[PDB]
Order: sequence, then structure tokens, then C-alpha cells
Amino acid sequence: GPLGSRANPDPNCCLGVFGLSLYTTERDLREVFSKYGPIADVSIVYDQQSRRSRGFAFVYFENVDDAKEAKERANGMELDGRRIRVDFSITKRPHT
Repeated sequence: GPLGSRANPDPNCCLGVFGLSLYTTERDLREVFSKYGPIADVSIVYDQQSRRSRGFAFVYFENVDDAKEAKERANGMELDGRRIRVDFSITKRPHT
């Protein structure tokens, strides 16, 4: 149902996208998200034993301002009959 408590209030060119369909593709995500500016890539998350989608993905813009427009426009809309959610994200690297 409804949810207000989940958010990432820190802008970046990387967005995480959640609540997708098992039939959603990186083409359909490009078709939803390229409305807001240039895209570097898009990657869906898949299960490592059953090889199906896990219902979430990450979208990578060329600039933080394109990702800001996208996060204000796509967050909470409908795609393939499934009602999504969209938030800012960041990359990671090992360190010692």
C-alpha cells in the first residue's frame, strides 16, 4: 500500500528504480527515463539461481540535473501495470 518513509534526499546522476514488472526491460526503462535527458546506461537486477528479475533496477544519466528532473517526474507512476518508486543512488568501491 501507501508509503512515505522510504526516500534518498541526496541528488546524483544515478537513480534506483523499484516496483518493476518481471517483463520490464532496459528498453522500457530507457523509453520511460530518456524523456528527462541523456542516458549513459540502464541495468536491471536479476536472481543468481532462478535468472528472473528481482523487480528493481538502476538508471544512469549523463548529468545530475537530468536525474533530478527524472526523480521529480517518474517517482510513483505506472509501468507495465506495475506501480514503481524512484530515488537517488551512489556507486561503491573497496577500501582498507
